[PDB]
Amino acid sequence: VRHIAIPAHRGLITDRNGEPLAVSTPVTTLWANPKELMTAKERWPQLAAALGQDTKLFADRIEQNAEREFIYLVRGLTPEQGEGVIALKVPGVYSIEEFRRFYPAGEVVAHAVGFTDVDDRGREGIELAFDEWLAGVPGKRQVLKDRRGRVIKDVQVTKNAKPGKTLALSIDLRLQYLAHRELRNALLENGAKAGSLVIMDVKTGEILAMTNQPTYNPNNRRNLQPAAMRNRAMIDVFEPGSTVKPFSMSAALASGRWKPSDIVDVYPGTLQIGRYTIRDVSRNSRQLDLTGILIKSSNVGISKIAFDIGAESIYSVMQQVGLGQDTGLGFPGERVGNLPNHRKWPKAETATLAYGYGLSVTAIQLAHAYAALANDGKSVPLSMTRVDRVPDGVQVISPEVASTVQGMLQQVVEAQGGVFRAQVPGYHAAGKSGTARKNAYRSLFAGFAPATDPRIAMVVVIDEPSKAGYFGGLVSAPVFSKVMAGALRLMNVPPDNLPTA
Ligand SMILES: *C(=O)[C@H](CNC(=O)NS(=O)(=O)n1nc(-c2cc(O)c(O)cn2)n(C[C@@H](O)CO)c1=O)NC(=O)/C(=N\OC(C)(C)C(=O)[O-])c1csc(N)n1
Repeated sequence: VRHIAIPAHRGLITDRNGEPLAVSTPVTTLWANPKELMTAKERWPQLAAALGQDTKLFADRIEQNAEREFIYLVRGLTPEQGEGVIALKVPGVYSIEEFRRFYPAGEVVAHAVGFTDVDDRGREGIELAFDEWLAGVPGKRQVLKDRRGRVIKDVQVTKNAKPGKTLALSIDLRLQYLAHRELRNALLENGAKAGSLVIMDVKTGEILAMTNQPTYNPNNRRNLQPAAMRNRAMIDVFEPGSTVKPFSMSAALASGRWKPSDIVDVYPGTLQIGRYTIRDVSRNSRQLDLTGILIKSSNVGISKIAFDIGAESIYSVMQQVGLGQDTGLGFPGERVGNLPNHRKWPKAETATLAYGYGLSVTAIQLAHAYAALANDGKSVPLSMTRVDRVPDGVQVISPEVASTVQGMLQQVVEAQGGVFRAQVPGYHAAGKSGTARKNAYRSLFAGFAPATDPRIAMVVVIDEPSKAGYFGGLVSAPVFSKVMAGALRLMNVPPDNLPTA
């Protein structure tokens, strides 16, 4: 070896407003030339001590490497700690200036941002996804050494290091902190195993927050529990159950065959389909209108609509809003779930599609589909980076149908017998609860606000709540209420439901 590499300064990662999320910090690595150390053995114990190493094990290491001209002693010290050991003047001890990431927000955005390894290479999250952008390129310095490997000098910088480039995420750290706190709070209030919360800008496709529990502090490389390192919002797939009923309803309203005031008879709350029985969560209904089917969350009601309009129409809307489909994000480990298709849809599969059973999605997909509904039926491609020019997007549901469904979902939140815990102080909001039997349950709420001129969509997933209440409208709805109330205020959306008159 006639060169040493010159590490490049890795690009700053910020939130959408320039708040630092991953910052390259100076550290110093110490290395030694055993051939030189072998001439200076009386110094070894002082050096061993400086390095926190056992005297005899350190001596054993040097002796075993006596034929080598390079070994690492320790990596990633503070500059001051490194200078401290260099100041001992032990022959054959040298230092290299390197970088280590610091993550100022720690566990709050750990799953989005990810982490680098000891060599400063991205290995999880955004650090990995945008590694090429962030990394820049190392330089090279030619060195002169004697025949024992003693470093005499730097001869010159052959190649200069090129710094990596700054990256501004879509995340709004203010919203990320709020979501993080409120998801953690709800997890603890419910004794739950895990959860995720996603907030999206419905107009721009930006992911404004994406938080999961459990989480981890990426600044601390000890312990490390891989289960806490899971970006569940992107990696965990789940059956969305009742939260997809608004897409079934969109298909119904688009077919020409259904209007909101139409009635379906769901008595006696079960419906036999050959060997399979559809069963409603509550079984105290006969006639329901279409908004009532959503309020009551009736699997029987949505199934009967599905039989009438056919599964193909429902599958198309779900596919178009992105359920079970690749997001087109860069993101390491992201899963796609599954939206089943059929050459010919049998009756059972038509019903189960319509109420979200036996298909699987991620929280990011579900939030993206709600964002399309909220954005007057126009889907904008997802982004984990700040969006300055908004892409054109794709009109997936007709604006009229989107408008009608928005209004129904506002009634789901606001009407008698609805999901009152999702109501957002100061604002009209809209959305739909779900509960999936995995007994072990996952509690869901998906929605957007304000209900007119929607601005943000949100999905809350609470995995295995362990108190007697486990329904999405009980467990996840209040998290939507609190997080939406804070997020809208932070975004300076004027309240559209303050008390009047
Ligand atoms: C939809 O997800 C569907 C039916 N379950 C729900 O709609 N849960 S919820 O919509 O979040 N929800 N339902 C109720 C509720 C319950 C009642 O007994 C009565 O009478 C009225 N409402 N609440 C309470 C709110 O009204 C308070 O405001 C809700 O929040 N899910 C399923 O069909 C699935 N499993 O169902 C359960 C009942 C969990 C089960 O079978 O054990 C399901 C769908 S996909 C899947 N794997 N499971």
